[PDB]
Amino acid sequence: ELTPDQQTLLHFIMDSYNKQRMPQEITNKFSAEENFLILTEMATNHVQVLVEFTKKLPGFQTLDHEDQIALLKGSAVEAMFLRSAEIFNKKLSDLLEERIRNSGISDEYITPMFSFYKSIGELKMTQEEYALLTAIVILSPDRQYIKDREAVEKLQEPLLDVLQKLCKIHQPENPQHFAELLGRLTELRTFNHHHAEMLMSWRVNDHKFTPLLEEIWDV
Amino acid sequence: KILHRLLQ
Amino acid sequence: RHKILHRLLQE
Amino acid sequence: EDMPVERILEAELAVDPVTNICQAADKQLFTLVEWAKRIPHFSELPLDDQVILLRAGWNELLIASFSHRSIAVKDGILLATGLHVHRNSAHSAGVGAIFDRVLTELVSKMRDMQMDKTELGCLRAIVLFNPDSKGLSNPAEVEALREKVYASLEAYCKHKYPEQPGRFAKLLLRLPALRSIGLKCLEHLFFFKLIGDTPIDTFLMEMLEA
Ligand SMILES: CC(C)c1onc(-c2c(Cl)cccc2Cl)c1COc1ccc(/C=C/c2cccc(C(=O)O)c2)c(Cl)c1
Ligand SMILES: CC1=C(/C=C/C(C)=C/C=C\C(C)=C/C(=O)O)C(C)(C)CCC1
Repeated sequence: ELTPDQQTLLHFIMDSYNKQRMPQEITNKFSAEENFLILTEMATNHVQVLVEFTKKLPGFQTLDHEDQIALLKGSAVEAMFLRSAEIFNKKLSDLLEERIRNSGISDEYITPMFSFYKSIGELKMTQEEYALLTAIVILSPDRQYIKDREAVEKLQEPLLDVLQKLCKIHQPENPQHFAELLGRLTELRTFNHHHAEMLMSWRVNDHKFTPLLEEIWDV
Repeated sequence: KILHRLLQ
Repeated sequence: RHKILHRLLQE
Repeated sequence: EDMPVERILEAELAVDPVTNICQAADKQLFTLVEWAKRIPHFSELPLDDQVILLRAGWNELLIASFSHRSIAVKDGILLATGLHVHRNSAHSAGVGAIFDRVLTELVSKMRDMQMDKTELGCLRAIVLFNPDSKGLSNPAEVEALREKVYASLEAYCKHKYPEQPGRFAKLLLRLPALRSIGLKCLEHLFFFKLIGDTPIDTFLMEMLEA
């Protein structure tokens, strides 16, 4: 059956994914340099989007002022991969791909990346699933530099419960659709491990990741 | 440097 | 490239 | 079920500190192949795929086994040869950071939830049936076998541990931490191969080339 607090808690969450926002005049802003700058501007903006999404998660603001920061550094990569997977699987997007291909990404990171995007777009996720899975990724207790783990673990728990009921209700036909999402969590860890390198092995125009990205991922 | 400037 | 592993998986 | 948990559990039952650890890894690599052959339906896959799955998962599969085996000991790890390695030996060898993650993210959590051997064996079979492994001849049927473990594990947990609904999820959410730990262990080992620091025996060396 549906949850004790039910839709109420998920609707409070989904209005952070309502605030999920991209107003433009078709993005006025062709070249490997240019493509890089566009992607950097998208990443920086999605960082801002993600920071907002985080403060509104249950119990987040309360818990420790330093370890607060730690989760965002440790999870931002994974949230951005998830978001890109969502973006990449749409028709309304299609030439998002061209920018990532021609941006000077060392060749190894291409194929796995687009393969992960494909595994995501075979899972028929739905907003609620994207929102919840993103929240689960952010509140992962097993990230570098943390003292208050058990506390993170308790905020995470009820999100799993909600996600499990939602994946029975929406996708009963693929019964293990619940657990399959968790197996994308595992796979996100391979991208989080490689990212410091991908960035370092990134061919640009003698520049650097705009100050916020330089901080969140260091040096 | 923008660490604590995003919780405010 | 993986001789030991190939041989052991024979069974 | 087509992936019965009894034959999974039967596979489990059937089977310098960096130098000692490496030696135990090499030993357990031989027994790992024997374990995998005993897992329903793995030996049925094309050989090339069997090879791919074990080359992709070996480090995680082995870390999971020794972590479970080490629940009993106090700050440390029981190797398969019978030697213990304790946090202090670990830190005095330049590998304290990764050793600490093993103890806290794996050994302690396995101990504090009291994972049993059926549960361990199933988690390892999920790791083995990794459909995202590069170069699989048929990703779909490895995905299908993973899905069978997921279904068999879920029905074991409802049945045996009906007091705790957030326990299927709890077990599966050891796998991301195992992957991060596994990547860091491989990093070290390529680095141990690179400088010649430590003797890496034959099977372990094979798992570390491309
Ligand atoms: C520093 C920069 C060079 C960079 O280095 N690594 C990645 C990188 C990551 Cl970190 C992950 C996966 C792949 C890649 Cl190459 C990057 C770009 O990262 C992006 C690119 C695009 C998006 C689009 C978001 C979007 C579009 C439309 C709409 C919306 C929306 O708000 O809904 C959101 C996002 Cl989030 C992150
Ligand atoms: C854990 C660990 C490492 C990983 C090695 C591996 C993956 C060994 C696996 C199996 C063993 C040790 C025995 C058994 O299963 O009985 C290395 C050396 C990188 C650094 C120190 C901590």
